Amino acid sequence: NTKNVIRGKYHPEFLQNEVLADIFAHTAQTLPDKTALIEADKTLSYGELYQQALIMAQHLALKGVKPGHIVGLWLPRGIELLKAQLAICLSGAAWLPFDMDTPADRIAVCLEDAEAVGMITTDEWYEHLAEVPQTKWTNTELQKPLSESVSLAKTTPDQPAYIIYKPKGIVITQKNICHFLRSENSILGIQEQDKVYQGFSVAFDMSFEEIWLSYLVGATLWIAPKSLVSDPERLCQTLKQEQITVLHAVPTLLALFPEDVPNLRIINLGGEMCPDSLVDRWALPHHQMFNTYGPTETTVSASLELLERGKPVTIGKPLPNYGMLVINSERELLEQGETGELCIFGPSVAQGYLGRPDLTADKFIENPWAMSVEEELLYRTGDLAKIDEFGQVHCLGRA
Ligand SMILES: NCCC[C@@H](N)C(=O)O
Ligand SMILES: [Mg+2]
Repeated sequence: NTKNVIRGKYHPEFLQNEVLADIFAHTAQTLPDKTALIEADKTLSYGELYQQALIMAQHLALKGVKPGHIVGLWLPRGIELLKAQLAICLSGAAWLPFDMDTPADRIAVCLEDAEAVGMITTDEWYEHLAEVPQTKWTNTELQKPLSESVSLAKTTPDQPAYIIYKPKGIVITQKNICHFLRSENSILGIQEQDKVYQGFSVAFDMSFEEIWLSYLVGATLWIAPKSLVSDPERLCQTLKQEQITVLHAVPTLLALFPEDVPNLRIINLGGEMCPDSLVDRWALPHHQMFNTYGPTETTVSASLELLERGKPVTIGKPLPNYGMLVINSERELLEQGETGELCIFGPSVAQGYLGRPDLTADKFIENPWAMSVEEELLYRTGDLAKIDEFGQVHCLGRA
């Protein structure tokens, strides 16, 4: 019996024998005629999206892409970016996402580091990649008709699903991300009826909360243009105009909203702990306001907190099947109250840092207190924390 190890709810059924392609293919076959993507006035259905991405994936397979390969992704915000991400996924490979504003030299560095077999871009952007040695395919050429269908080798849960980036490549597995999706959505509860704002760059974790939760339940995505992403008041009006029901964002953006958006079902605030003033402003009755915390090394999020006016803001309790404990300099578990390094365990702990066994073995360590085979690996956040007399974890800055 120990009050110094804090777990999320027990849900072994969130650990399935699945991969991202399985989740999306299920959603697309179940709701082919449902609209999946919205870009201004263009709309694509789940069935249309699935077929187009499958054609692109067969083209990747023809060009030599197989499960376990890493494919760079660099396209403008929009339907084509998401379709290309999905095409990489359907091919069985993991994608390395690049923000719109990534300099070509950084792209080259990341592709080299990951040993990527190639990357997807557009014709317009293809010219900008002269100094990139790796193979560069255009969505256009990958969308050409095929004279015969190509069988796609399936990938395994232990294979990478994506790699998030001097550069540190964090390797997230199919297992990691599929479990994270099911775990967080058991609490958030994104529904198929929802209309979800898609404003994050695919290089950030919260883009997964936007896109792939929606894929999981078949919600509809309204993809924000680059112009809108930097205009909080124009965005505050756009959310009302399009009647978006789900918004993932960081506290500062919400704090820059002039009025309320009453038609927002769920408000998931990542990035930073929400200030009390923003809670009192937005934790309204017709709003379910959440604050999600977690390092990229444990798949998007690790804990989630339901915000309420007058309830002090904390990082919440771990997500289902996630766990948190506090250790000291000697890598040994501390009794409650005595502060130390916050560590996270569970099935969504990343594989580690790509091609850097030194640092990986330094920060991903054996868990001597695992109560199952999914808890055998602790990621040391580098944060300092303590468990209070309420079983709640409190962050206390960096080490
Ligand atoms: N919901 C989590 C917020 C995003 C944070 N994990 C990050 O590393 O960017
Ligand atoms: Mg991090």
